[PDB]
Amino acid sequence: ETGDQRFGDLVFRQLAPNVWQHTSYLDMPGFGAVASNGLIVRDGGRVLVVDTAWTDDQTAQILNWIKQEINLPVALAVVTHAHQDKMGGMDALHAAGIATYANALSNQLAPQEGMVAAQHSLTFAANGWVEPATAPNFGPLKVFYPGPGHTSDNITVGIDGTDIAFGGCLIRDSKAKSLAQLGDADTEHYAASARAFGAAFPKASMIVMSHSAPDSRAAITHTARMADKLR
Amino acid sequence: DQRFGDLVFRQLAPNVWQHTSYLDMPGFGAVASNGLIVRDGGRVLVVDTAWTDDQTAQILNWIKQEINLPVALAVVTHAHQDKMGGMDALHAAGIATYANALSNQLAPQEGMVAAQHSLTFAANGWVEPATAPNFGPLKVFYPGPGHTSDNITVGIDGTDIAFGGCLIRDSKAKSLAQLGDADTEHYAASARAFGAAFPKASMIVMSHSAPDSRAAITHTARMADKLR
Amino acid sequence: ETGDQRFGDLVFRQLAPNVWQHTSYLDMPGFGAVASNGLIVRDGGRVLVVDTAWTDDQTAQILNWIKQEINLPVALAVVTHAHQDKMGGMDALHAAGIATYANALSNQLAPQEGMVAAQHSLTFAANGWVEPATAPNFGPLKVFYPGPGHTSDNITVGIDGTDIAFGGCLIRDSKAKSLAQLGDADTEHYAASARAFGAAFPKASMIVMSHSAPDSRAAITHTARMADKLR
Ligand SMILES: [Cl-]
Ligand code: NA
Ligand SMILES: [Zn+2]
Ligand SMILES: [Zn+2]
Ligand SMILES: [Zn+2]
Ligand SMILES: [Zn+2]
Ligand SMILES: [Zn+2]
Ligand SMILES: [Zn+2]
Repeated sequence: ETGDQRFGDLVFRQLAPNVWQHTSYLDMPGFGAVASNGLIVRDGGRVLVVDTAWTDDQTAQILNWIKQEINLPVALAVVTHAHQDKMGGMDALHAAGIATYANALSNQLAPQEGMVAAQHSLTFAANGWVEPATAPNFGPLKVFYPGPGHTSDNITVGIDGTDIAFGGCLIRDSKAKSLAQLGDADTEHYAASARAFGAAFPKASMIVMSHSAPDSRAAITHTARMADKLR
Repeated sequence: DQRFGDLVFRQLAPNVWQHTSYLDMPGFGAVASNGLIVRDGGRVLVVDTAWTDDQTAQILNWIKQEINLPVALAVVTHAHQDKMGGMDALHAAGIATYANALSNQLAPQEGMVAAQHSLTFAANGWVEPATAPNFGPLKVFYPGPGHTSDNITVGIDGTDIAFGGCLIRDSKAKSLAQLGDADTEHYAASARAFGAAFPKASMIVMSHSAPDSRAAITHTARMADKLR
Repeated sequence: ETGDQRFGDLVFRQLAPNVWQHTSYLDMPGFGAVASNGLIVRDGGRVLVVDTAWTDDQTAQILNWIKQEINLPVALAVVTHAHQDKMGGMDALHAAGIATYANALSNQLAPQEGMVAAQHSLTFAANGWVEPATAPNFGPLKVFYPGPGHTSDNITVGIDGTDIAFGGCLIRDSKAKSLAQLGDADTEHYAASARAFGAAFPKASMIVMSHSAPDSRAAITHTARMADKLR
């Protein structure tokens, strides 16, 4: 697609002057290639990454692309929950010397899920905002825990200076037929958590998510309505 | 057993009592919920409120009569009415209250009053000590999502007792009785993590069964395997 | 039965001058009491116990019966696998200061079974006989691991100087209609393990077992034949 950059088996799409979406694919029975999206953010003289690819090899390719297209050191990465599409490439981040951050709950779940925990645990205030001492020097990344939904540990990220907020796997596109939630979903609170994401980033007009192309805020209201059906 | 008003108290160890309160739940009838009272030197520690403020005040008045030591702090194990229904009674009495940060985030949505203090947890599940000041023998462990996303558990140092709250059901239970806020994927691992956090505990106290052996942990984990 | 002795919820039957069988019961609602048998052995001025009762309180009843009726200290207990009927009372032994022994695998399985591990681990040679250094001062107790059957960890015990051998839950009543084997039974090897128990204690004429009264060697051959029907 126009605006998409193929790089090995990954796809990169510039979303804003300092923001790109990375996309990697995992082959799954019945579906073929399943895409997962993350973000790359240029912040002055460094790069920040949100979410790995499905695998270490793919995540190394993200770092390779950053070297080629941006040529600035990757300072830190934040992963948004303990599923393979978000934390599958933690090893490649650590081998590159990148400081990694995740919800403390994500780090506690990672071993059970067969993932590597991030090096640092984020903790959150009772109002959902990250405790700033657990997320030092995050630059424009505003990390918000909306409550359980897609998973108990899912977190979300707004990018200061842009119209962009990343709902991860919590938010689905405005035309999604289902939420694709599984047994680790909290179907009682999912709707309120989706709405709390909307409220935490009320001005964001481009909503980026893991398994759909970027959408309008209609993705948030649609997701919450579909989640209403689950309660 | 001992009675103050509508509350029942059962001594479990020299310094530990179980408190039991009841609420009529549409269909089920009178549902019991258990919490703990711990005497620790010159003070008393409470785990979980009763279903209501009035019932929780009854706990506080039994403590004053039978123990006659001030209640230093209370910890609540998740944002459901049987564990946090009586928060206002604790705050009216000047008691410092603690809950998982996530429990305090959920409390408004659940129609609960939030605790005054938020507990946070290391990646290994043990509470960050700075967030649980002066908990004495209370060893607070977050086992992972199960009954709810926010459920926490507590062992009593120097006793055989560990409190699984609503995560653990007794060895004769037929089901977990979990709802939409349960995590059926991780429930079994969380039950097993609770057992591993308090591996020497021989009396397992829980919210909706009388105290049981470690068979309650194993049975709960086996039932949880069947929801995965 | 004639000659049996009651203490609380337990029944004791003298089998030989220096050997008693202890029987405890577990209430299975709608099914009645499930009996489990173990052994008590007088060896000079000390007593040796094979298997606990189902619970700590029942096992304390065993210890009190020993004190009252034999009045010799219990030096050690050996438990024959990690099921409630054999290890359910470990805490009662430890509280009384009795040294406890089990197959290393039984001790490894105990935590996940909700049991308390024994203090000491037995290990076994390739021929099934216990490594003597791991079973110090066992006196007349001859411990044999016959291979997987009832469980992977089940062990068996002969009593030197008597005609008695204890098959635990591996050997079943010669009138049994089924093995009552569960998910942790090894049905490929069960028959060979029962036969190995018979060959390890070839002169034993009284076969004591966990869930029926003492039998002849027919209990061994019948059990092996029942297991043959499952290979
Ligand atoms: Cl995953
Ligand atoms: Na025990
Ligand atoms: Zn996910
Ligand atoms: Zn996803
Ligand atoms: Zn609950
Ligand atoms: Zn409950
Ligand atoms: Zn058995
Ligand atoms: Zn048995």
